[PDB]
Amino acid sequence: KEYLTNERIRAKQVRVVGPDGKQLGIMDTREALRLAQEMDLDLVLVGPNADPPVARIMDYSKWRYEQQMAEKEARKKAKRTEVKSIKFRVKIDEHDYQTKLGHIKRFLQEGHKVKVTIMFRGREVAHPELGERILNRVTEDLKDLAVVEMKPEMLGRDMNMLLAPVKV
Amino acid sequence: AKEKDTIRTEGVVTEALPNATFRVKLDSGPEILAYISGKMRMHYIRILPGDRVVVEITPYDPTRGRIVYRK
Repeated sequence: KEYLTNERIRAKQVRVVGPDGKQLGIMDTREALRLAQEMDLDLVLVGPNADPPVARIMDYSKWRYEQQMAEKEARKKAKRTEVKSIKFRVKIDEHDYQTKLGHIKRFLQEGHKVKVTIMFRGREVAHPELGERILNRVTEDLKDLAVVEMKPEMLGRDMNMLLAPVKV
Repeated sequence: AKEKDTIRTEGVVTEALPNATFRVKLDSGPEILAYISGKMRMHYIRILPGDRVVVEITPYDPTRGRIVYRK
């Protein structure tokens, strides 16, 4: 990631690279240092793995900053959109259901993949008939905004689907 | 006098209302808000929709049933 700069470099002969791309060839390290000083820059060993180590006259700090910026860009472009989860229940009344649906819709709009689990608790036997029906209903409601990424998969005291946005 | 009159017909638990009242659809047909039995309440016997329960029903008003037996 990071390199040896001017005084950090202990190897005697190094291949000198310029601010833009000025090939100065294999010079002494001292000479390179002097050059850097003259430029008001620093020689930094950019290829320690190369023939008498490749070292660029550069503003090292500037380069570092650039690298950091690039990294940040990469991680900001990694898509902040993820999984929002919405545990339903068996006996969920209508208003509440609608609220949940609205929430789901909002999530979808934002860009999110939606874990639409149905929580079960007591009997957990008649579960698929009612729970599955509920899930189906939910899917129907979100025909336009959500494509079903998944299909209802019962693990614990529950069954989870995932949902995806219709169009990206 | 105490009249022996009631119908001991079964039914699917449709939906849970308050108190422990349910709109349960019978073997034969009509859904009546059926309240849970006292006995059931005493022995804490829960019910959820998706059940098949014994529901004693009145001659005076065949609209208010009574969920007798523990499922």
